Amino acid sequence: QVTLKESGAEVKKPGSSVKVSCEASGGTLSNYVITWVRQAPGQGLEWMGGFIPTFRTAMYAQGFQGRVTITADESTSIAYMELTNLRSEDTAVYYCARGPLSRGYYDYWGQGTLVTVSSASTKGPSVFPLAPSSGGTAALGCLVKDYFPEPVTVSWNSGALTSGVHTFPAVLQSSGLYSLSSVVTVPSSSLGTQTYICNVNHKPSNTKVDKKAEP
Amino acid sequence: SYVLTQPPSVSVSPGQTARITCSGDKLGDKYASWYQQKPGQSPVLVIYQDNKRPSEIPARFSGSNSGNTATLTISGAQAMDEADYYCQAWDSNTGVFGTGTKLTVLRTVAAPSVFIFPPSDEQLKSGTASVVCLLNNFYPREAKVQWKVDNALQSGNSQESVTEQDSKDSTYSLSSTLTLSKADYEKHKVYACEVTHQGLSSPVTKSFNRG
Amino acid sequence: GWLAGLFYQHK
Repeated sequence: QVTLKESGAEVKKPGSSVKVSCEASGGTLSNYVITWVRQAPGQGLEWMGGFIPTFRTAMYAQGFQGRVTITADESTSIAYMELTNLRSEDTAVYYCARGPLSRGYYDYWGQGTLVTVSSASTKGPSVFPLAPSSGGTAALGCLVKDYFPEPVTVSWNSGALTSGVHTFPAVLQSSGLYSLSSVVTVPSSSLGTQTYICNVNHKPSNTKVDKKAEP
Repeated sequence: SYVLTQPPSVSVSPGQTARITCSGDKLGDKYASWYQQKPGQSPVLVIYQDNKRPSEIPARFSGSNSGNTATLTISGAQAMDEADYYCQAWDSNTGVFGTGTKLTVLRTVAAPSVFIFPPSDEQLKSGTASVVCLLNNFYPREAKVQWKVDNALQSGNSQESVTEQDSKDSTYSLSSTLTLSKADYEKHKVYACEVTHQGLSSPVTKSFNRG
Repeated sequence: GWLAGLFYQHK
């Protein structure tokens, strides 16, 4: 399958401009339609526009016209989207997608880029262990508190531990900072024979924290 | 503006048939597309040109478009099919996605496993105390978490978060955090999380004594 | 115009 790789998550000030890249790896963007679609958190998909690199013609949603620009570089097989005059309502996951010419469907999508539009300062999380003070099963976890913006990625034992893992959606605190928890259920007997380390990465503040959850 | 209306939620018992509708004005005259989006993942094309299926899509997925309605049909629905589904058609030279439907795949009632976590020493040194209650692997989604500090019902000092249905077992998990200042935290002994759910004959209380 | 046709299929 053609893989569409998009640039990293970003925080942008209102009134500014954002540029998202979409690299086609193992395929081409020539003789195809490259389209940008966005999704605000907990909301639906919204079509922004399309571009045909070969015919050098774009078509933008009437509501994005004059504020969005879709471009492509032939030698690199990379598409770009530029959204100017950013507003709080522009906070969304931006997806790039490829589809056939004269066919308005999209068979290949990128992973998406979260673009947060805020005046607020970037802040790395404080990571605290959640350990019990339960029968055959115990729960351990990590409390990822007071961070901004989203996202935060959490893994257990550098990604080796995946089964029994629940990473909860972040909650917005009254302070305007995000808080999240990540839990793992394990056998009670394992709390004395095994190590459980939660790895937290917050790319916007370039923070990386490894925390052991012990009872 | 063109609006493509979809029901916000659709439920299916395993093995049964899910029908997700998309309602639009001249819909039958347009080619409809359908996308599947699992929690935290990119959309996947499931149907194009009203009823065509991409190579990687099981034959249990089918489409139809007539008059003012397109329908996505999922025969023998499985836990694997839990996702948000979006219809898509063109109008006035613009790609229009439908309202979106969350498809819930039913399972048997599962009571939650309840766990309470006291605040870490590291957090108490910061000035705040977060007490965490976990409700793990329950079904259905409806559950009530009641915080009690020294038998006193708490209000306005907690926030909760629920996961989407699990891809294999079709359950939910819930996390609730009670935030207090270190000073208010040290004025009390008993910290309790009281849980109500369909699968519980009586409320389940998980507690600890500070210290 | 006629370019819109490269973006989707008319039924």
